[PDB]
Amino acid sequence: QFSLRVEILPSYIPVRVAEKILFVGESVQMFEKNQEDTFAAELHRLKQQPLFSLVDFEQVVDRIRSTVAEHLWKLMVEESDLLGQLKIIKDFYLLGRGELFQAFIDTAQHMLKTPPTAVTEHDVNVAFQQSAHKVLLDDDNLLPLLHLTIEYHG
Amino acid sequence: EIITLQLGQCGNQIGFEFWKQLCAEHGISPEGIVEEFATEGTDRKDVFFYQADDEHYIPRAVLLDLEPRVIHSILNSPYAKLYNPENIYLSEHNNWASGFSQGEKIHEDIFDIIDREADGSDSLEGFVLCHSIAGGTGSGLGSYLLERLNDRYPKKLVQTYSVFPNQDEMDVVVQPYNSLLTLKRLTQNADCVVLDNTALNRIATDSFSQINQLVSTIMSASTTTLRYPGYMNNDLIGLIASLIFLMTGYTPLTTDQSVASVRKTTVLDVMRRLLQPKNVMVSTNHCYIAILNIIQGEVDPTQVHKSLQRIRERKLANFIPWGPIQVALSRKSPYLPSAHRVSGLMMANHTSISSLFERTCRQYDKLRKREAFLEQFRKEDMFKDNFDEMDTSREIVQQLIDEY
Amino acid sequence: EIITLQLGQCGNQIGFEFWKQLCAEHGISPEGIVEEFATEGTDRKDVFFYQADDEHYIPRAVLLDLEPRVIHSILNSPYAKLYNPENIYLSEHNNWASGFSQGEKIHEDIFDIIDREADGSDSLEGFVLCHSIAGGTGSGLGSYLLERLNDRYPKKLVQTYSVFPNQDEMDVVVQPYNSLLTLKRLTQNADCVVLDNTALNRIATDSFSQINQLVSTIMSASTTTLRYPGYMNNDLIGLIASLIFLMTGYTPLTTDQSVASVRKTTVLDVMRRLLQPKNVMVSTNHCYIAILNIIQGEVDPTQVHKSLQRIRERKLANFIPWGPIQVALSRKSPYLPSAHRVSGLMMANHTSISSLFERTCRQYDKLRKREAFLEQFRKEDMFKDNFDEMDTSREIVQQLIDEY
Repeated sequence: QFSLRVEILPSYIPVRVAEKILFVGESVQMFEKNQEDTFAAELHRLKQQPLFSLVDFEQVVDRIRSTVAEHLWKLMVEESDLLGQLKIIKDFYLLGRGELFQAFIDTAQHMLKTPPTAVTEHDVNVAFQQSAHKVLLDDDNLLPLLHLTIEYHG
Repeated sequence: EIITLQLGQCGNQIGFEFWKQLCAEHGISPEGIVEEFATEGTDRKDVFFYQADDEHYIPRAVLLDLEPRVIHSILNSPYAKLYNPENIYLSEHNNWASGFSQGEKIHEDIFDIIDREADGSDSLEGFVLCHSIAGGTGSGLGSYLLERLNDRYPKKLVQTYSVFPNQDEMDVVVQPYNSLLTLKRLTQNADCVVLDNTALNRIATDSFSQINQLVSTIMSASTTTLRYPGYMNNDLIGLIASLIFLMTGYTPLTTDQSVASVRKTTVLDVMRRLLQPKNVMVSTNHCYIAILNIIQGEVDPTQVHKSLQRIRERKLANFIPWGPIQVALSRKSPYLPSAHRVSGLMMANHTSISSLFERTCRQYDKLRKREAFLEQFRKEDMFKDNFDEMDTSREIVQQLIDEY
Repeated sequence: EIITLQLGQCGNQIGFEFWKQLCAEHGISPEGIVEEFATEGTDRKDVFFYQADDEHYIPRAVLLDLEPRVIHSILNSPYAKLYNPENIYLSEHNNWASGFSQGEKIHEDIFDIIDREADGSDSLEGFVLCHSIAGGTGSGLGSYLLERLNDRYPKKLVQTYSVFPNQDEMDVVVQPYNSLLTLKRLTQNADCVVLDNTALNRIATDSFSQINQLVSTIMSASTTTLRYPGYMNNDLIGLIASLIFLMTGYTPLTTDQSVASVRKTTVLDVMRRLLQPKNVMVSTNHCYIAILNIIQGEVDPTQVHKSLQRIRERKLANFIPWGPIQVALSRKSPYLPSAHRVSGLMMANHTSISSLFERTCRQYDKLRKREAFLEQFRKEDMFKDNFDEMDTSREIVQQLIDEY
């Protein structure tokens, strides 16, 4: 998790490209062919220029930016399916699968009108687990990933 | 979950075609097998079916009848193997008193079957009843079952699809008595769908197979959202609370040959069509009590709001002066062709239904003054001494009419 | 948007060929499909058609008739599937009184259809009526519909293409009564296109198929600019305000075989030709009230100004002494061949039309003095007691003639 600096940033460099730099790099450090050497020739080329031309500094950054972004979108959607994951969030977070909750509310009702204690946190995770099976939803995937929390004592 | 109690020839058939429609919708094979294309289905099946170790699905249905012929024919159909032979019941060997007497006689086995079916469901919600109120079988047997059920299960809903006798056509000569008694029992025990052959066949025009296909269509469209979970209206009790006698109407009641006119069908035009008396399948500035419109297919809530606004401004409807509709949306089954771009079903409570009883009362009063066809009734124990039952039933119906 | 109400055999046909012309212009397939070349079309279609979920387009038309034969033949045409079977209406089973009586009898279904069609349009502008004033069907049914429509919809325009009986030819023996009554109703309710078989066939010379093809041409050319939005005259009300009884004329009324003479056709020569009595399709220094010329094809406003100047100087026309024309331009459909370099249509209001009624009045007065063919009229309820209706209608027409 890196950040950006402004109190040391140059003057003639705009913050817009500064943000572009901060993203194109972190998208590599986190991520742990021909798209590698050719840009090295581009950067080296600028080192030969006897005059710093911002109008050209962006035409090399933005292409590098758009290439990694195009490469990242390929993974964030196709390989790592986002649609399936968003479909999970809409169902459970946003009450998309409301039919699961009317049963969970039907069961785990008396154990919540009382003030919360140190034991109620587990008294509901089971009831929620009794619920998913009560709606014939049988999937060991994405079932243990959902853990209800009880903000107790603060 | 839910149970279905269908009585008499009318109810037996009603059930046959209702389950035909259901298995068509959910991709259930005639034998109870599941088709390959429907293996990964998302549709909820527990509501009307329970699966078996053999992977087949069994309806939560019970067959009752005073006579064997109808069910025997059913078991000769391609759908025969689907039903549960254990649940089906047939009398070993046309009057309401006789029907109720038999009901008193065969309490034990019927309630055995009902209990067995009930204990197999974790979250049973209510009951569904399909029967005719005129014939001897349906009327009396439904009366007895409703009484003993409301007594046995005081925490379950009881929904019925009661078929009313034709009146313009002069079928049961003793229909007034059976109808009046069944209505007594319905008011005194039934939680909540009136049906008449007259207007039903009128709309069909303008065999029992097609009539009851339409009726099963109505039932399935009523239960769609429950079958297909969504966001709102995820329970039968939600339905009932939003309305509470009823009448129904369905827009896309089109023959298999009448698909040629693929009319651009908005939501506005449908919801409008559901309002006209013509589409109300049943036959004093009488007004409404409640209206519900369930819409299938693509739907934009902006369109729904616009339609509601325009209809409200056009004041095509009338409401009670002493009290302050509803438009719910569902999703079509992914299997049956979507020949209709958007479709609509309407269930409403309207005061005009009172007239029905006024006719039957008029019919009944038109007989009780001359003691017509009471000889058979005196035979049974219930009417062996007197007929105070009849007087109480008539006064109850009169009270209901006054209340309306 | 707009609706078309066509009555009687005359109106039914008129509609058939009018919609034929429309579908030809807009590239609409006979079955309602859209051709590939017209997929990206810019022409506005909502005005006369509404599309359907099946991508087909349906006319905003309703078919009415006392007899089945004509419409039955229509539905055997290649264009049959295009129309909406729901809207079409046919009487299950030649007099004006009978027609109006039936209109009173069949109010409900007709207005049901009309309301259904109306609610499908956001910005309905007016009504279009096509009928004949002589025959029993058209006259009486149009009378009834106009009355109940002006009553029902007090904020919509009502335009008609009324066909007048031939007079030089002695067709309806009872024509004077029907014509006089229809004229009464037209004055008393009609917002705004007179038509006669005599002069129409005269110009045709110098079957009903060709006559009504010409009539449909007139109608389509009248509605062109509305169909094809431009800068000015972008609404029917704009048309009506610029003029307000009418007569019409069209220059390029040329056979499919008469294209051999490709005459260099300016705008000046066309607009000139539209003025002559010969081209006026209908048959005291009588003068004009208003003139409108819609011009199709390439047009230079300098040419238009020059033509207007020259005609004004040549004083070929006469105007009212007590009050102070109009030349609108449109664009041809991109599909039909532009066999004409520039074409012109004229609609005018001229005092001479009064003569028409003077003839019919003379006809009617030539009968009322001897009570000819009143036996059938007495049969109907409207003329069961007396015929004060007739006297009022005659006096109204006399008042209109005096006003002219």
